[PDB]
Amino acid sequence: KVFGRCELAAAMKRHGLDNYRGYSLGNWVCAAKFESNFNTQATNRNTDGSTDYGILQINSRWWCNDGRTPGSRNLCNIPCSALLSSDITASVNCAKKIVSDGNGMNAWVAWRNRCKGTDVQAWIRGCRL
Ligand SMILES: [Cl-]
Ligand SMILES: [Cl-]
Ligand code: NA
Repeated sequence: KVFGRCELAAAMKRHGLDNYRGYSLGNWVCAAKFESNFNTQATNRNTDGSTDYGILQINSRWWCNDGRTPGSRNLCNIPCSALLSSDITASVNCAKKIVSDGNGMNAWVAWRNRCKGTDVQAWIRGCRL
């Protein structure tokens, strides 16, 4: 699924991401924009042979099982394919674990390089939320 901006905002807010670990909704929408362009089916292969999945490009190196990242972990205890679903529940529940592991949203490189320190509230402006 390719979400609209406000559509995604509302889904994330419903799942409790707004202000989760102190990160306002616009941070999460900005991270999704630049990680996946709001597309739940986005996938991208990493240098080390792991793959990032879904709207928040969650990495198989640590967080999900894809069967093709030798030596990896599955800390969210899910198949990576669950992160491609039109229903973002699995991506949000796993992102809450990632953002809690110590480095907050710096876990997402696109958030650090394209959202951190910007007007992230622009990402939810206009939304009836
Ligand atoms: Cl915000
Ligand atoms: Cl933090
Ligand atoms: Na894995």
